[PDB]
Amino acid sequence: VDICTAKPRDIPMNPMCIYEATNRRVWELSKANSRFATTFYQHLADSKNDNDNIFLSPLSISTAFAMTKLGACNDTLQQLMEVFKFDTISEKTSDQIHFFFAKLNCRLYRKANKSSKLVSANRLFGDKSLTFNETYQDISELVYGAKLQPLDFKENAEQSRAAINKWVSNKTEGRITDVIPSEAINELTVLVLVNTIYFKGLWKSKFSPENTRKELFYKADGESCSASMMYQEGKFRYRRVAEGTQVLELPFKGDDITMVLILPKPEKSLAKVEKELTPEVLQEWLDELEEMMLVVHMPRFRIEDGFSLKEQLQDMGLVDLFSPEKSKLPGIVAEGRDDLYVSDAFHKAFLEVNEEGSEAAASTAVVIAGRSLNPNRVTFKANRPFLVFIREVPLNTIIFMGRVANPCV
Amino acid sequence: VDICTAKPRDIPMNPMCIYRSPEKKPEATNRRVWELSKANSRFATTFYQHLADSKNDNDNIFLSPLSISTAFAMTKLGACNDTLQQLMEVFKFDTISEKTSDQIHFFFAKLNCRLYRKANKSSKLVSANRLFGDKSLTFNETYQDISELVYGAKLQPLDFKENAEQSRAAINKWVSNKTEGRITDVIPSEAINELTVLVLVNTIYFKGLWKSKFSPENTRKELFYKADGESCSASMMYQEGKFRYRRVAEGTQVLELPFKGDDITMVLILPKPEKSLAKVEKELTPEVLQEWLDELEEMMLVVHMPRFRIEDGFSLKEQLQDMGLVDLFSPEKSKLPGIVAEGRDDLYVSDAFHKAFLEVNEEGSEAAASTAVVIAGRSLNPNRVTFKANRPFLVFIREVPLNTIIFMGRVANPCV
Amino acid sequence: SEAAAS
Ligand SMILES: CC(=O)N[C@@H]1[C@@H](O)[C@H](O)[C@@H](CO)O[C@@H]1O
Ligand SMILES: CC(=O)N[C@@H]1[C@@H](O)[C@H](O)[C@@H](CO)O[C@@H]1O
Ligand SMILES: CC(=O)N[C@@H]1[C@@H](O)[C@H](O)[C@@H](CO)O[C@@H]1O
Ligand SMILES: CC(=O)N[C@@H]1[C@@H](O)[C@H](O)[C@@H](CO)O[C@H]1O
Ligand SMILES: CC(=O)N[C@@H]1[C@@H](O)[C@H](O)[C@@H](CO)O[C@H]1O
Ligand SMILES: CC(=O)N[C@@H]1[C@@H](O)[C@H](O)[C@@H](CO)O[C@H]1O
Repeated sequence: VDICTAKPRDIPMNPMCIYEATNRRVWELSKANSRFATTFYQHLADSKNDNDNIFLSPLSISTAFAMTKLGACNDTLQQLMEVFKFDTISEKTSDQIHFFFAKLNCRLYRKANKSSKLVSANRLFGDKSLTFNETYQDISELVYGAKLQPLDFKENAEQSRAAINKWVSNKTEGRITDVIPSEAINELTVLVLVNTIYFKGLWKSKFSPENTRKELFYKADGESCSASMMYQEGKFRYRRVAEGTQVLELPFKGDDITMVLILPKPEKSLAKVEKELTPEVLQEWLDELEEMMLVVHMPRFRIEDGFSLKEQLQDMGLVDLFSPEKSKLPGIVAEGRDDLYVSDAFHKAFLEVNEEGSEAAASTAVVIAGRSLNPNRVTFKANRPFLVFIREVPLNTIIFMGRVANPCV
Repeated sequence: VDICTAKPRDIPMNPMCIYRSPEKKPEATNRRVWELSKANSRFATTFYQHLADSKNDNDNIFLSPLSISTAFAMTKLGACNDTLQQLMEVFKFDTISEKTSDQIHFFFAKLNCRLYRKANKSSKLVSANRLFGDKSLTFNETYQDISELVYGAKLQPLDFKENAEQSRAAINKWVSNKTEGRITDVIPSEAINELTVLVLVNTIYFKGLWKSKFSPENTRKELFYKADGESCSASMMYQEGKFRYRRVAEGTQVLELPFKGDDITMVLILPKPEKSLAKVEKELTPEVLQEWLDELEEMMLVVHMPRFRIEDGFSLKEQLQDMGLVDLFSPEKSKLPGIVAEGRDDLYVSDAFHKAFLEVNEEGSEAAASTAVVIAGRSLNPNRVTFKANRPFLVFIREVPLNTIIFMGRVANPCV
Repeated sequence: SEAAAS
């Protein structure tokens, strides 16, 4: 059975608890994903210094929590529906959302042209001594291509953590190497749900390295660092808007996946734009872009971001799922454990931009019954940041999003 | 025999007369054309100082020294005696030590070859010379030939005796054409009559695009402070980037803005708000200007420069005369025997007119705006040097490899 | 910049 081709009934969804048409459904989900994206980004932004970098794949995070939702129940299940906005999809049963998410993934990673590389790989890691519910296992593999791999958490938390991080590294051409922090997984860890996404496109209009020059970049509080600024001249869908904010779209070969840069007018702060960000605000801009001859200056760079998702998500609505008391994930383990709750969830993203094109990768790991690690951190605030989006146009999906502030690498 | 690749021996000048320039007191280019470039500039600077001095501080000024040097160098071909000498002195051709007046022309052809390379370049720099003589007169064969061989000037016969006006309309049409319509009615109605036998004309036309773009989106209205102590609204172009710059004497700022191709650029001289431009002009010596140019160093700065159109026209007779060119204009003293054959050897220049045009803006086009600029990930030094041209300043458009001043002027009022 | 002279 191939879900991509299959129809609603052809796939026996048997979720334990509960709370063109396939195309308009998929779309509505893309909107739901977008909603979660900009909202999560704002919360994430409030936890960081306006001059720090921020990179993440909302899609990855949405996928890992959808996967997790397959065993959710009660409020836990409901809260999951609302926090990720799946509850805005014209449906009735919380279980139907999964079918369309599969449809989306299908269109996102399965195409003939493949002008640009965009792959995804999901997987589950359960303790070698437990008996996992068979429906949950079979449905996760079917809907999300996520097989359940055995791991000895009880006797080898570390072996396992390294094992998972390595599996992630393999699916991210080695750009994501430590999604899971050192002590995040312990003897009580029951399961770790993981998502990975890897992208690599070529500029439809590449830059000449001959036109790339070094340029002193001044960090807000401090001195400078050399930066490689690329230079190109040509026609691009562009648009200067309110308060002098510029919106520039850089399409990759194929035009199905593009990179949108957003920058405030010089001396005007970016924080104001972020606080007004919204799927519609963004759509508004995207609709106002016009073909125009322009000169584009843009740095050659790479940024890496990593963090816990627990904090942000709780503030957004996900409370139960992380509570050892209120969490309700009955549909996962059939026999072996019964008090399942998410101890933490980590994400890690990578973005590199050069003359040939761009490369991005991400991963989300939802750790069940592990040790809740205290929020990590790596501050190096820079200056004058611009927003970035790597989206798939036909599917209206924000694959990656972020704020580039330190073009010094 | 192509003059651009010819050896001096392949081009016989057979001049009617000769003058020996008295005894005096790099970079992979030709020694002689380099010296001629220096000469043209000495004339350029000097003549500009004179012209500006006779002009009110609130007036814009614009002209082409190269155009003038070329025309008179063309006229020198038939000059003799004191007319020949003065020509060599005023236009500083005599400062190319121990070189004879006829050798100047060979060097001038070589300079023109480089200048109007016409190669697969980006900026357009063209030139056109032409002699308009009366159909009834019989011009010197050597004069005719050399004017063509060295300066590419053909001899088109006109009927000044019967149809002077029709002849004037012909000349004007030619110049308008050679200047993409920017230079019209060069020759005044009054001028050109039944006694007119020769009208020598040189045209220079240039159009380039900025190598560093001035996005129209960033242009805004700002006050310009004229010499009369008043202000006016100007269109200010704005950008930040690296340009060859240098802070010289008494806080005067010198900035070079290159056009696509790097071969030609625009140099601006902006005195500190305190110092009046008249002073900088009075001190702008040929050797001083040269020092400044050599001191330019690439540097990150902010540029504030207005859009503007300048149209200047004037007679060169008076200025040139105060500078030493007298005989040429004297019906009694002029010596131009090498131009018209058989008699009429007491031929003199009745008048000499210059007309120049200059437009500066973002895209180079007078149309609306169709371009923009996006600079992502830039954070410059908060203490970067700033160049704000909201007061009178000097302007030059030069050919760097040769160090030739093609045009020059003063922007005393860019307002509308 | 566009300039011409005669
Ligand atoms: C094996 C087990 O624990 N029993 C339940 C079963 O009652 C339910 O029908 C199914 C649907 O998700 O989930 C589990 O299999
Ligand atoms: C000016 C010129 O063409 N040169 C010749 C000159 O060599 C010769 O001596 C003279 C007749 O005596 O005829 C011309 O002037
Ligand atoms: C002052 C004058 O008119 N006489 C001389 C003439 O004798 C001489 O042959 C000629 C050659 O250049 O130079 C002048 O014309
Ligand atoms: C809070 C709780 O455990 N009670 C309900 C239970 O009454 C119901 O039969 C079951 C079916 O999904 O869902 C549970 O959430
Ligand atoms: C290029 C342009 O538009 N300028 C025209 C040219 O097309 C025409 O050939 C010429 C007369 O021959 O007159 C010029 O003014
Ligand atoms: C046609 C004529 O008048 N003859 C003279 C000739 O004697 C002189 O040698 C030559 C050099 O310029 O110029 C010619 O015009």
